[PDB]
Amino acid sequence: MGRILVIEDEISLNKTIIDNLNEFGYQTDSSENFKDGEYFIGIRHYDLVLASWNLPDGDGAELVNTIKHKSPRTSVMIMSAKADKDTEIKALKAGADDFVKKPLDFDILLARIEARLRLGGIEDLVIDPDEEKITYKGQPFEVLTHLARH
Amino acid sequence: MGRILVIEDEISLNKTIIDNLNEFGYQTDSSENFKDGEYFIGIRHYDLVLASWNLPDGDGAELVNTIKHKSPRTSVMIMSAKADKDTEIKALKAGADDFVKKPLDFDILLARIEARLRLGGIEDLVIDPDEEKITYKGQPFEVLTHLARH
Repeated sequence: MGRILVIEDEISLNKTIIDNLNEFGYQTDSSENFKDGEYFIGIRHYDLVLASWNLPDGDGAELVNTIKHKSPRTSVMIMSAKADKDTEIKALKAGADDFVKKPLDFDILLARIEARLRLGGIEDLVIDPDEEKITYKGQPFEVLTHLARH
Repeated sequence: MGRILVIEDEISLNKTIIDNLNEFGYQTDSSENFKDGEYFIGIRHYDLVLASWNLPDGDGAELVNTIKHKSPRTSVMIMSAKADKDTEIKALKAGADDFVKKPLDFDILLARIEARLRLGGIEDLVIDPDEEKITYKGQPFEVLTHLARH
């Protein structure tokens, strides 16, 4: 049960996506605009965050470069009410953590986002999830983690 | 310039994908069968490895469970000469590192696999790429790496 944030201009449509999101218990904030979502990013902590395109605050590629204020202010995931082929390709170039599309079958996205095996990555542990500073001061991998815990 | 291994039953058809692979200098071995590719996995070292389905040695879901001999013998990437909707969904459930599909536009896959921003992850460095044991015995992130190198 992760958390997936919302970046959308339509509260009805963002609730429709929030269906798929909280289908895995994803914490959400109903966005009435792209800016609404980009601030919902900062208001709370989340495991994955949508982004938009061609919204009232979505300036397309200009929004693409804008939303990554210096180092990207999260917004790892993306959303789209269409296939957004060019947008989808560009986001994949950006290596987004996830993404959602309306024409895509929602059962398929349910199975995917619900479980897609998307794995990758104490005395000295200085992990800071709030500031994205996962770190152990000092740092068979499971054995290594067990030794670190003890 | 990485390496992408091949798992396919047709040498010409797999050479078609090998085009996209060596388009980024991906080392390849022409596979005339699923077993051909699964052994090409072991013959050399690679950055990414296709897998198959419904091949002469592709037993579908049975091949899916078979190819992961105990801990998966690489084969992170997958390939398909069709949309393989069920197969694609299942592989995504497996959290594959990569994949290729024939109906998918090859320019799109060129742009993706060429550059999709897929990054993620000395005195004591005990990294073993040959045996997948990336580790530093002792172990700002760039600063940390610089300090470790010195």
